[PDB]
Amino acid sequence: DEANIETHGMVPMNRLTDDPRWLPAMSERVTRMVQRDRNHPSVIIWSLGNESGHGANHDALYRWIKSVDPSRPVQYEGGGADTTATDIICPMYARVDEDQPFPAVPKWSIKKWLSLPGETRPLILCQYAHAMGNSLGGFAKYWQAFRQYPRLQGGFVWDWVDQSLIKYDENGNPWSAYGGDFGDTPNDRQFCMNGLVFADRTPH
Amino acid sequence: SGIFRDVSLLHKPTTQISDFHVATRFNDDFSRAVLEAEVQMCGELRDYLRVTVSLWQGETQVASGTAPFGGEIIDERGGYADRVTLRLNVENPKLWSAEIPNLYRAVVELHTADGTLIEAEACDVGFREVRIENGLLLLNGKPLLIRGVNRHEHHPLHGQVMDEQTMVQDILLMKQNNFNAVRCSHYPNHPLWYTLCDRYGLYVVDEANIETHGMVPMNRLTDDPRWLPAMSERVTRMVQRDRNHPSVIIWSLGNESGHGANHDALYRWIKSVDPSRPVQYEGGGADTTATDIICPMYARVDEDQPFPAVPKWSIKKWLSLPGETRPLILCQYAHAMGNSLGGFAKYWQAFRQYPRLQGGFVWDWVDQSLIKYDENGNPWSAYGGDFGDTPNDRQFCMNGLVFADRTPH
Ligand SMILES: OC[C@H]1O[C@@H](OC[C@H]2O[C@@H](O)[C@H](O)[C@@H](O)[C@@H]2O)[C@H](O)[C@@H](O)[C@H]1O
Ligand SMILES: OC[C@H]1O[C@@H](OC[C@H]2O[C@@H](O)[C@H](O)[C@@H](O)[C@@H]2O)[C@H](O)[C@@H](O)[C@H]1O
Ligand SMILES: [Mg+2]
Ligand SMILES: [Mg+2]
Ligand SMILES: [Mg+2]
Ligand code: NA
Ligand code: NA
Ligand code: NA
Ligand code: NA
Repeated sequence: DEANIETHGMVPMNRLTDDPRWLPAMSERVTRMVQRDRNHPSVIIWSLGNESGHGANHDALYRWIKSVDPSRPVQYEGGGADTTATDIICPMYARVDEDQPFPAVPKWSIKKWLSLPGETRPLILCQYAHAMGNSLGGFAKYWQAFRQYPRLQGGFVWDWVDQSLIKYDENGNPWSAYGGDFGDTPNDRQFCMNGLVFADRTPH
Repeated sequence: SGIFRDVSLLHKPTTQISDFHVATRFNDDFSRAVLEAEVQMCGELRDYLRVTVSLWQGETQVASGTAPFGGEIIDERGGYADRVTLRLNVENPKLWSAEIPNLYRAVVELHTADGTLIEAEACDVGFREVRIENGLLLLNGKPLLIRGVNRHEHHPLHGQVMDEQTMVQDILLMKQNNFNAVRCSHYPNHPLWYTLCDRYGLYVVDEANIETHGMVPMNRLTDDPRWLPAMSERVTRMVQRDRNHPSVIIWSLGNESGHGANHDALYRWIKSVDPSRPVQYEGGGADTTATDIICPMYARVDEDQPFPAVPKWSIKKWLSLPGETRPLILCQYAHAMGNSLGGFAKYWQAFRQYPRLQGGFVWDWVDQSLIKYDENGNPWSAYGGDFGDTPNDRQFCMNGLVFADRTPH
């Protein structure tokens, strides 16, 4: 269960989450979620949101949850996937054997990440295998690694269902539309369709 | 069998230096060091006796300390009146490593206050710190990448007798072939070897002469307290002999003797007596309580071999097993028997990618073949069974990167 906090478009990404003036608004997104959902057995992990860098507001909120509900781990991927605001190394799109050593926020091979000096946490990818279009090549390589390494405890595929929307042609017949099809601009075109299933639930 | 290393006579004074230990400690950036030397005497104590420890860089004396005997109080009965510890401050020391084997000379003099020398002892000193931190084996604060080989003391004509020319030949070929480390498989070596490794620059794993491989199970003796005394001397007397060589960076408790409580006792003894070097030991699964380094033999890079009790996990996976944090350096890997070394690049790629995979020691340097002569008197290379020996293990004695005469494979 994940708080409704994503500030991906900021530059740098943590511009708001490291600003104390935004701590109150962020706090309510996290606290009100825990107050609503904490009795559901299906929730096993809380997440602090998505793609909002790593700011001090995250560390304050991580600790709040750890205090109020010690029954569930807290994870958060921003700022490098392995910051002090996450109990689980939870990268997005880290590869199985290939490192992508981006500055400040490298994406190590998952097998390598587990054993970096001093690291001891489990690793569960918050997003992996981007199923956009004809994709999922290399899926098996993840599963072989998850089964061989105890601390590679799986992951969440990206993602379930294409976000295509229905439009109707001049003859009234429906068709699947994506970014820019409503006059929207700028837009990111077909990047909204990344699912294992089509919007109507037919499998890819 | 036989008397296969040197025999000598040594004439010491009755009041003499009976032992000395040199340690070097550093500040955070290695810009300052303290050399501390504990010196012990035998003989009759006299108030006019003194010890001076002097440190030389070439022909220049850089530090010195002099004191009478009498150590600090250590317990309710006092201290060692027959010992003294000198402490020398050394600014910006030249550090020792296999890359640049900088050495100083320490001279330990037992003398009188008014200047007469009774006798002197001395050693080459390499300033370096070896420690494991955060899962990495560091030398002078930097993480090593061990390009090692295991080397037996073997000569095809002389057997297990070692000579300077051969040792030098081996070191030169090792360095010329990008090795920086050697494991004394599986016993303390001829004394000259450590002096050469100190001077030419190779990291050394010094290993006690204890291997009980043929027991069933392998720890039958090493888990038996009645064998603790015999084992103990093999480890303690090695540390007593070799502790002042800078090239020795890691102590090993022996080889292929399972994992017994005697190992745990001896591991602890070394950690108490010499905190300056990690202790490793592979027996009993390579990651037991008796080793500071996961040090398997022939663990594969990607492939697990999950043997009961003593599995050989893929080295990449081993590092990350739940709770594990130690560095991993293979004590033996890539078995170079005959036409072999297939797969060698796979190890290197992994060692460079994983910080905590810090290398390994290839098995092994030189084939143990022996020369025999045909009726013609022409020589030929012999292996197991060729002397009528039986049972024997045939050509398993030839696993070297070089032939017995040092020609490369
Ligand atoms: O389905 C789209 C996918 O995009 C991911 O971001 C892609 C790539 O876009 C660049 O604009 C960013 O600066 C770069 O860091 C980023 O990796 C995003 O991580 C996923 O959550 C998803 O939206
Ligand atoms: O160069 C020989 C090599 O033998 C290694 O042991 C090999 C093999 O011996 C068999 O008797 C056992 O069934 C098996 O478990 C063992 O692996 C030894 O580990 C090396 O140190 C080396 O002598
Ligand atoms: Mg666009
Ligand atoms: Mg003098
Ligand atoms: Mg046989
Ligand atoms: Na797993
Ligand atoms: Na998308
Ligand atoms: Na490495
Ligand atoms: Na052999």
